[PDB]
Amino acid sequence: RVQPIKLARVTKVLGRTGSQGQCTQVRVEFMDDTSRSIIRNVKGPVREGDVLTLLESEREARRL
Amino acid sequence: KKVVDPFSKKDWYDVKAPAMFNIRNIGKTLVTRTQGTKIASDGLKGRVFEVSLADLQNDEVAFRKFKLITEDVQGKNCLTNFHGMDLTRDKMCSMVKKWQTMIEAHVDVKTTDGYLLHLFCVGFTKKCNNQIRKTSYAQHQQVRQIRKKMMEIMTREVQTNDLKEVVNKLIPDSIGKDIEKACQSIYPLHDVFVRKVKMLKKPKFELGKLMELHG
Amino acid sequence: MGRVRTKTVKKAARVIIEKYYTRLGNDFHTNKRVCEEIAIIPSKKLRNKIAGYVTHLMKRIQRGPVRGISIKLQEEERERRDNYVPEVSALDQEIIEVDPDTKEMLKLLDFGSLSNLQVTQPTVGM
Amino acid sequence: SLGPQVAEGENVFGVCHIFASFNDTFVHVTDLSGKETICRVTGGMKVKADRDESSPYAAMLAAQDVAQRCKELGITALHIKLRATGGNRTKTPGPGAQSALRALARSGMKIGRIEDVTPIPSDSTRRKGGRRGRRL
Amino acid sequence: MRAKWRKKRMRRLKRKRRKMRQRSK
Amino acid sequence: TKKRRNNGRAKKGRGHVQPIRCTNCACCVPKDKAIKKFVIRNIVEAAAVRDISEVSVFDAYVLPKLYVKLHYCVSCAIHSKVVRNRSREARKDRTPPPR
RNA sequence: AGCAGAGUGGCGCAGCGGAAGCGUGCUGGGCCCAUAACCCAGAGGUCGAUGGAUCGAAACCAUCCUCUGCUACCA
RNA sequence: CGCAAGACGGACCAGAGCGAAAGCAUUUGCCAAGAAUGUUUUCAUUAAUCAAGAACGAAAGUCGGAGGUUCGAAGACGAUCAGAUACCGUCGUAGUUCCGACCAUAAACGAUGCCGACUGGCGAUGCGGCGGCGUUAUUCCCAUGACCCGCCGGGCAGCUUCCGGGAAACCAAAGUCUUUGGGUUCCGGGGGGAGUAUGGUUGCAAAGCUGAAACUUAAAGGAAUUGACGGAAGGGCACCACC
RNA sequence: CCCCAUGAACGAGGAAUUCCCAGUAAGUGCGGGUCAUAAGCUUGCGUUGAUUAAGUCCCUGCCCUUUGUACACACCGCCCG
Repeated sequence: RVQPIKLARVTKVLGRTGSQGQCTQVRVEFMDDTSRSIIRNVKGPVREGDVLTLLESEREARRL
Repeated sequence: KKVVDPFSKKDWYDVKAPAMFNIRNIGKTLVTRTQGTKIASDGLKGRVFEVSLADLQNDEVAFRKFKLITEDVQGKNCLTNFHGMDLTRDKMCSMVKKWQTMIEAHVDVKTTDGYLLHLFCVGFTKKCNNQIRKTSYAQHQQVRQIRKKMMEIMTREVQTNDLKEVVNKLIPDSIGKDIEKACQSIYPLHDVFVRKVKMLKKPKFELGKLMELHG
Repeated sequence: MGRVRTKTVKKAARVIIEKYYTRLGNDFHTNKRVCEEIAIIPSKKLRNKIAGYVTHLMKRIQRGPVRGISIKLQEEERERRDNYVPEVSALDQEIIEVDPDTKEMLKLLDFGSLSNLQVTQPTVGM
Repeated sequence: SLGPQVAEGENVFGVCHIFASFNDTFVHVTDLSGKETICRVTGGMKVKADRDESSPYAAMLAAQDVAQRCKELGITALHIKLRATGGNRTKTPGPGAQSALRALARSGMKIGRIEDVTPIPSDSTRRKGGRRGRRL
Repeated sequence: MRAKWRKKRMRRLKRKRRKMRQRSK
Repeated sequence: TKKRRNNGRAKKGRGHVQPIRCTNCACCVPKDKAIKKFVIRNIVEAAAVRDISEVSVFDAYVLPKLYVKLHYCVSCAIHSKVVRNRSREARKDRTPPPR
């Protein structure tokens, strides 16, 4: 939306979800706040410690 | 309505509580500016104002909400009057639980003045001192005593003692605590609260008696 | 991956450690050549496995006792724990006294010495 | 837009009246008294699809606008009253209850208190669906 | 449901015979 | 023969009971055959608790809880999977499984 | 005769200012172990005549004829 | 924010209680009734089970009045479907409620007659009585209530096993049965035809009770075991599956 | 089999569907087989050599347990007016 482009980085990978394992739950640290953390769904193959490019942190994951 | 800028045609106000409350600044409201087809005060009186107990006393619990009605307006300050107290949901729910016997009664009662009230109380049985039993149920005979004695106390203290002194006893809840000890012999009991009071009838405005509260 | 050891390895590995405990080192290569001489393993790849498990067992046998096989020095220390423990030589500390309702039994059975009295409160959980 | 003449160290407290459950979410910010009120926004106004009116983001997008017009006026803090449908119905919050709070708080508005209010009978009239109830 | 229907079709049929015999006389 | 001994959940010594309605099948069953699930949750739910609690005007405040008593029926219990099929010798427990 | 419709490109109904429009049928393919249901694919071509605007005319608009529908008479 | 109408007694409410069964949850009072227990009171066999006959008896339905919020057969629509008189959505009459008469039926199921005797163990719960080393509540009290421990009755139930029984499932009764007999009522005879035919009787109506045969057929049915199957549940696996 | 001449459909393909995870897919040639004459086939071999995944039970199917069954010619079963 009218939020500027955010950047947030992985702290840990949780497990794979979706109905073919195509989605991946992941925990991410906000990269400006070190006590803030949100759970996300990320499509691509990820390792740990890599940075994403979030368009919002209003969105939050809860299920497949 | 759909008048142009309909929150720049409104007039702010303040709402003042009785002198018995330590913090008397309740909050703020707004009505539309006067027209000859309907004046400010006529659209401002007869409201209800839910306010917490903690908000006003500033020493104590966040439950025992009071309703207050604006009976008079005085130059951008809206003075209030008692209307009846109520209680939260979660507190009322949490106390109710399995393996207890809930005890309830009400009375219609009159004050020394012309105010008329209709109080609703509650008691719960105690999970006792060192039970190995998993029940706390009581006989039916025992309950009807406790209800009789919960009415007897709550009529004595409210039939005498004028409107303001009633309120003064309910804020620390001296009323409920008195019942808890007086019923203790026939079953110990933990908890007494007055979940509602509903001001049913009330006397004339009486400006002299009015300003006593806001003195 | 995979490669979970079969029972043919685990059967003979235990046997070979019991009867040739002394010959073992903790190196792979030395434990291989010993198994080659004290027995014949008819394959080469099989030999390289049985050595490696014999090595992996011998690591743990130098700690507490394994429950799949026995060696001599453990049965020594077994016997040493099971013939005297340093905790007592006295029975039990020689004098122990008891509270009443035991004293009443002893009264009716001709005993009347070495007692204390405490008459502990009612009752169960109370 | 004209607010009151002081709000510098104090706050002005409105009541938020969040509505819960399915096929609908309201957010309706009012006075302390609730007698008069300000803007009122629905998830059916943000999102048109007739099936995303109860969705999280539709409830968030609603409150993301409503919370602007609050601070525009001078209302800065909010007591919260909840409402699930009740009346011998589901009597349980929808999805868009948790949702709107998380959005409106972080937009910048203060939260003062929160409570549950739901209309719960002490046993009242028969529920629609018949003896055998809905199936399929 | 099945038996309760077999008892019902034969009930209405029995009623019709009564009417038809009452009609005949 | 019987796959029960109670033949309900309890109807011992009592000729009739007042029935009660399922919350999501909209069905009608007895009170003492209905699956009785009481529920405790926080109002705000624990994901956004940090983002809310900081933004309080008070310096402390314990949050309310959400108290609801739910009655499910036989079919709407199995389908939402609060219960499941169990073995022949494993139906004789009365005991709730621990948390 | 007043009013209305049409004068096939498989059928039947004839859709509109972009050369088959709609519904249906036939034939073939797909799905399925198979059938039904369901999903796709077709077909020589001023569409009665005489004219005008037009890039073009069953279809944009006229002048004529014929067949029918409703109404109805000259004969 | 106030008012009106009708309906309804949540959470608390439980393998808890009461009633012959059907059934029975807001307050307070009145009216009559009953079980269990206590008793060194009374009567002295006054009993048990039952053709005839009698009372009560869910819901729906019928007749006459009142009422009609809510839900809602019927009916009218909207979808889904090749079809869809259905499941689903909207509207909605009878009915749902109360008063006075009828109707006598239900998986009215513990699918298990009533009365009596004898035969294992263990822990609970509701009610009465009895005893107590213990704490607590009020006038410090006693009398008493609350909690704790044990004992004796009768009541709703549970757990446990080579009591014994049963085809098994299971059951301290469905046990004490070829070693067959405590008392007594009701009722059953392969599967269909059929709760039909017919006559009797009751009912305003709807129907209830009582109840055959001709003919047809070698299976119908119960419990348990092994497979296969499931638009059942929980795990695991495959580029002849998917992403 | 060779030489000259003739010069069509076809200008990236509907509904559907196959196969494949590392010297692998794809492109490209060669040997053997049948063979008197003759591979667009099959079986092997080299050469050039990617993209995408490091998963899942959604579809299709398979293994194990539990559960239900009027099925055992085994759901492509059985059975009603």
